[PDB]
Amino acid sequence: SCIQFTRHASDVLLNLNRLRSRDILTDVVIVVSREQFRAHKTVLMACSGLFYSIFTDQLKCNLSVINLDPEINPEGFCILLDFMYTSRLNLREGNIMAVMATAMYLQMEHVVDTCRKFIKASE
Amino acid sequence: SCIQFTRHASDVLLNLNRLRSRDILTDVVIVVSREQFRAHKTVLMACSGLFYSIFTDQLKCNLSVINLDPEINPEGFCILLDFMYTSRLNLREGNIMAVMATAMYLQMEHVVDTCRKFIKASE
Amino acid sequence: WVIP
Amino acid sequence: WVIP
Ligand SMILES: CSc1ncc(Cl)c(Nc2ccc3c(c2)CC(=O)N3)n1
Ligand SMILES: CSc1ncc(Cl)c(Nc2ccc3c(c2)CC(=O)N3)n1
Ligand SMILES: [Cl-]
Ligand SMILES: [Cl-]
Ligand SMILES: [Cl-]
Ligand SMILES: [Cl-]
Repeated sequence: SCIQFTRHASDVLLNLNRLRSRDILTDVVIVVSREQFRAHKTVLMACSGLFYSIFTDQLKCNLSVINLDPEINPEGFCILLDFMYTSRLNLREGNIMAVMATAMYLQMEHVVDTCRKFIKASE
Repeated sequence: SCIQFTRHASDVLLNLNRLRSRDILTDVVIVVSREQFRAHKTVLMACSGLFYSIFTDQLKCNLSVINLDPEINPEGFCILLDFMYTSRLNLREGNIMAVMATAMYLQMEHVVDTCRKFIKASE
Repeated sequence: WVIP
Repeated sequence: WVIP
């Protein structure tokens, strides 16, 4: 018999992004080919199968720095981190291959699906 | 020129609630008249003007335990904590006064608004 | 607010 | 996915 507030999840995510932009309560640095990205472990886990696995590991859950595979492109990661905190994906002809490869590595199934569809349309 | 994934914010919140239910990466205990509630500081801040003010304070941001005013009802808090993580509010004739009072104290404006409207309809 |  |  609950009532539901339609905009609540969006408003929560908007506030989480405001905290990220002001570097409030960020608890991890993600290192991508020397580029550094500060974030909240819980948001990373909520969006990515890879971060979910990393931060549920009894040893890795305590790390303040995570280094990604050197093949990962920092721009592709940046676009995906922005998507995690906003639901908006900056998908462009010039970045689609790097975004899809990063989303496959991060295990972000819905992003991989839209990249596959956008690539299929251009062939 | 971004594309947007409609269900992303809801899916993020659903995963944050799964982490809460499994007590994963919870970093604070909220004490309400001896009852204890584990949660994520970032989610509390994203939903409540009171928690936002508390955890942006340079001393309180580091506390692992927060004690609420003794007038706060633990059931009212529990219903509001559930709403924070789900967008669903269990509003009932028997709890509406305690829920509104707790939402006013926590500074959850949209919850206060619906409680005022539901109370006005019964008079 | 809605009935979910 | 939509055009926001
Ligand atoms: C599976 S239970 C669960 N519970 C809590 C969290 Cl934080 C979580 N995250 C997560 C796991 C896998 C995947 C994603 C998020 C996005 C994606 O495409 N795959 N999962
Ligand atoms: C105002 S900027 C901002 N930035 C980040 C966060 Cl985490 C935040 N939360 C917050 C503040 C006030 C209120 C709520 C959340 C719910 C409500 O009714 N009032 N606010
Ligand atoms: Cl470390
Ligand atoms: Cl995704
Ligand atoms: Cl403490
Ligand atoms: Cl609210």
